[PDB]
Amino acid sequence: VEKLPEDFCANPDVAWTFPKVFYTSSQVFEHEKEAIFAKSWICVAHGSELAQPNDYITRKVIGENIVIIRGKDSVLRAFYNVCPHRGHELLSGSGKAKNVITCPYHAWTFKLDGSLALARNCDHVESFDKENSSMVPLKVEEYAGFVFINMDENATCVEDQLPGFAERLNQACGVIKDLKLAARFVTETPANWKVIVDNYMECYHCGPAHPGFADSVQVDKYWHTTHQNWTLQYGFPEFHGFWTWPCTMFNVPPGSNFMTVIYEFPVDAETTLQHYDIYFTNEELTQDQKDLIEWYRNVFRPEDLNLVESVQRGLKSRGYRGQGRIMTDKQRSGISEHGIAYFQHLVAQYHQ
Amino acid sequence: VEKLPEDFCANPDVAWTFPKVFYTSSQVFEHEKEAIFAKSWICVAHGSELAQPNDYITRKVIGENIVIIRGKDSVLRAFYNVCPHRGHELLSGSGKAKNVITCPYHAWTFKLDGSLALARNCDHVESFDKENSSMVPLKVEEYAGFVFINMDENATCVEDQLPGFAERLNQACGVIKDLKLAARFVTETPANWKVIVDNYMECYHCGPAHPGFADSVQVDKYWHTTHQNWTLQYGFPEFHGFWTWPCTMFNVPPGSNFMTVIYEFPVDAETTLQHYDIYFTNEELTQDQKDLIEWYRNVFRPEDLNLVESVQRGLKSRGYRGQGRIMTDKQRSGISEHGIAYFQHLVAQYHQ
Amino acid sequence: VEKLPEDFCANPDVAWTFPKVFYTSSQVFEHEKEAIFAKSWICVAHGSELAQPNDYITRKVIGENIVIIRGKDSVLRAFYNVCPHRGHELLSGSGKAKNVITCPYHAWTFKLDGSLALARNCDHVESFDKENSSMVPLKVEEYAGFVFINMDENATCVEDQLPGFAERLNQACGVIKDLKLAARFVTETPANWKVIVDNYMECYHCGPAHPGFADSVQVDKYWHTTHQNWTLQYGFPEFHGFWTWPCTMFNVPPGSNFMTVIYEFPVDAETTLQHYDIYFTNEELTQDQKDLIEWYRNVFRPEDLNLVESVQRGLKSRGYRGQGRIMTDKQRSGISEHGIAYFQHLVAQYHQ
Ligand SMILES: C[N+](C)(C)C[C@H](O)CC(=O)O
Ligand SMILES: C[N+](C)(C)C[C@H](O)CC(=O)O
Ligand SMILES: C[N+](C)(C)C[C@H](O)CC(=O)O
Ligand code: FES
Ligand code: FES
Ligand code: FES
Ligand SMILES: [Fe+3]
Ligand SMILES: [Fe+3]
Ligand SMILES: [Fe+3]
Repeated sequence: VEKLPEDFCANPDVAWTFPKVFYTSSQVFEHEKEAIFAKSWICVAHGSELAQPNDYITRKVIGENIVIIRGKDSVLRAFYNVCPHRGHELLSGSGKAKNVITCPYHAWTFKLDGSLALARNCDHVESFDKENSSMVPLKVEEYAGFVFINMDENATCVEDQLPGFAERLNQACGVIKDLKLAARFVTETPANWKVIVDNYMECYHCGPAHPGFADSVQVDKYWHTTHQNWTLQYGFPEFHGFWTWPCTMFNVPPGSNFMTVIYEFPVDAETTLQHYDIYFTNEELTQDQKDLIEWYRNVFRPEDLNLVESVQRGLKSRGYRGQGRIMTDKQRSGISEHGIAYFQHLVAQYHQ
Repeated sequence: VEKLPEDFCANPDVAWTFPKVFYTSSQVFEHEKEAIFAKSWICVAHGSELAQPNDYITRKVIGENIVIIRGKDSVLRAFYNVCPHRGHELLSGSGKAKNVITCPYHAWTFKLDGSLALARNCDHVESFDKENSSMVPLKVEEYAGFVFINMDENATCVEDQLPGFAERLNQACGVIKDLKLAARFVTETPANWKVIVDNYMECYHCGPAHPGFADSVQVDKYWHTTHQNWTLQYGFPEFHGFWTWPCTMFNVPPGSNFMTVIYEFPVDAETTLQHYDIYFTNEELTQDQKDLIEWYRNVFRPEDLNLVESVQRGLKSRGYRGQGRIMTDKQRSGISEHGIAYFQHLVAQYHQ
Repeated sequence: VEKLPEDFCANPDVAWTFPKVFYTSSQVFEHEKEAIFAKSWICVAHGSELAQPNDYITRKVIGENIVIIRGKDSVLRAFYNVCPHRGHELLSGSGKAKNVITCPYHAWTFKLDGSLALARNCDHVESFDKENSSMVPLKVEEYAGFVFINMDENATCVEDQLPGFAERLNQACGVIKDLKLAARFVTETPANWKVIVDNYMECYHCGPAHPGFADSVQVDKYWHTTHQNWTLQYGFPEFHGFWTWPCTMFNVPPGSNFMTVIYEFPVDAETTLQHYDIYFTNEELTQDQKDLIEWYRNVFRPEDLNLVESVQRGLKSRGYRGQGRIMTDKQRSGISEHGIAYFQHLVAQYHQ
């Protein structure tokens, strides 16, 4: 029942953020849950986690426990992680599956393509239906070295969602096929998923909110350019910060020899599960990599987590007029907030 | 407003579990809360806890704090555990009440039958009603050596709910009257009460889910026969497992000299408080009895608690088609799931 | 949405408490939140906390984070604690502000009167509206030596809400202007705000529920007189206990040189934030004052917190008939509950 104009934030030079209800309403969240997150490609992992036959991972997004698994035939598949008998979860965590999936409850077994292998005693069950007792699939695709799922059977391909993105990312970081997961920070953040994207889409805040990092880095004339359902923040010692629709962020810091990736998995209007993954090419970490990981964990990320959490609380106040001015300038400077207008302009298209 | 056919699961040979909404909907739970648990006899304890005058226990079921108390006149009574003046709780925990109940807030005193003994200054309050300032009762009955409460004043008697059950239980365990509480495991379980019953009503899962247990024991016949709102699982050193409507289960393991009892006290659609009681006839326990209690606590029960918790999560998934096939076999073998159909057929009569 | 008669508890000699729904319903709370707490003067502190230029405190009441701040010009002001840019909270805790407020997010600065000082880069933002970018004020007034806020722009003055109260309080304690905060107990209490007022408005409970305190003191005359939206419990070495609409209580114990203040900041139907402040005229504390603080913290207050928490649980029971008799005696004795009737008669006017 809450709608946005089709031209909402179409002019970034004179633009404001959503009326606050869009950050807080459970009704708005339920619509975005089905119109956006059940019908878009959702990045869930780096390819290194699913490279070999029988490799699998599990993810939870908008209330759906999903298993992605590389088959014995090396075909990548994704399934709802729920047994078609009486609903027990099939796999937990991540690792290497055996040659069949065995349900922990009554030990029905499934091939890695989801088809029912053996249902105990089914020969003695009247009219047992073998073809509707398979695991339920969804779409999965490998794109740009990462892995995306899609709950909409009618989805096309990741490239139609993020045209040109793979090429640009492989141009910022040429070592993607050999990156390996070094650390993952798991946090349930009490902020709307769009508030966390807003926080990523500008550098207006890094001076005030990231003193130790911005003070040492003399970064001026850093540009934020929009493309097709993704954007690129590029600064100088190159920096790359990609945002991709709806809410996965890829960062290639100065060395261009490593990456950090932010995965946002919305839970409800005021809760978002975040994975903060750090990837290096070497499995054995040096102490310089170990220290860098702890700087991310204990110094950098807490500052951004605190910001979006305070904003979520303030957004409910009757003392917040309703919308915030997006501080875009004529020059599209490094401190311009125009990236927020691009993101919210796209979001508004789902609120017509 | 979610209704089931009257013939739901009337034919166990071709049957499926409830549509998933019945295990997850708060609307369904509120209906079951009032149509079943406020109008059925609810087992709360073994008789040994209330055998002497002034004995009392407290229970919480469907949001109601209940005090069950044996009066000075040796009459067993049950009351809502709330003062008639301004609503302070009257008793906590379990034990021996003094000869009057004294409310901790304004020290009104009540007799063990619920009557107001003395309300201070009531002589000076205009039109004070001594007889509607008594504790509010509900029905209680001793049946089969156990204690049942009922929130419906128009209820009849436990035998009308469970015809023949006491006669049959006393044949399975001839020493019930001499049982004493040896251990109680209290768990607030994140599963619908009906998922927990499903898990009790079949042995399809014992091989897969209780490996250490199914591996040691060579069971030479196993039958699940239905009766009158209760069922009996009987195996061969006999084993007896009774389920009684709505959700109390009584087990008589091989020795037949001790019992374990499962009490389910539903909290909401996705939460059930469970009591797992172990009763032996001797007050001082042997080292083998202590060992058996720890096997139940740390090996056996966690396996069943984990199953129902995983099922409750999987039942919410859009990848669960909706209903699960009840694996009934022609022979009604030891691993047949037909007990579930009987249970769910009874539940369905409450969703007309 | 069930309404009360205009004469509800108009006759204290024959009166009952609200039907239990008024203490538990979220719908009732939402009405009282907007009709009472967003339209009444809410006491937040003693003036001593805001006496000097740049002093500030923060409070939270009915979901609103408020900052009260004494400006460089020595004018006392209050603001919603939310940045007009993108909603980050502005200040935390209490203390001495710098000469401008700096937002932690993007470092907009505000003078202590709420007006925008500096918005970084605003010179390059098209059509930037500086005078609709100030912090949002609400009304604040110093009254009786304490500080009140009001969320209703059309509010008048505290004296219109509490006629004669300041005049009578300064007769109870003549040194209010020299008091200083000696101790504060902060508790999120799981009780409706009206249950907590009930608990304050009678001494019917002091004998049974405060045993160590009742036997210890000698009371030669104790009266509870009602006025205009406030009441006075007065005893003899005088004692004064003031309740003021809606739920701030001021205590002047026998020595009549110190004060105890209860602030209730409701959160929802079943949750109330309480501040219990103890004020002495000397800042450097004696051992007897220090001992007295601990008796309040660990002996006296826990008894009252436990009473209201148990009452809130009991009010939900179907075994509570619905309303409780207010134990008013014809002689308005020391243990008469007639004060509850006065309070509930005032509350009832909002449920017509
Ligand atoms: C894009 N930018 C620099 C604004 C956000 C940073 O990339 C934060 C991060 O990479 O975790
Ligand atoms: C009936 N059966 C054996 C399947 C369940 C077990 O009795 C559970 C139990 O004894 O606690
Ligand atoms: C009003 N009365 C005496 C009932 C309550 C006490 O004043 C509570 C208090 O002083 O904190
Ligand atoms: S739930 Fe998977 S086999 Fe029964
Ligand atoms: S509440 Fe039990 S006596 Fe007042
Ligand atoms: S939110 Fe306060 S300056 Fe950006
Ligand atoms: Fe940041
Ligand atoms: Fe089991
Ligand atoms: Fe008290």
